[PDB]
Amino acid sequence: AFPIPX
Repeated sequence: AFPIPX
């Protein structure tokens, strides 16, 4: 989930 590359 942006800004999380997961």
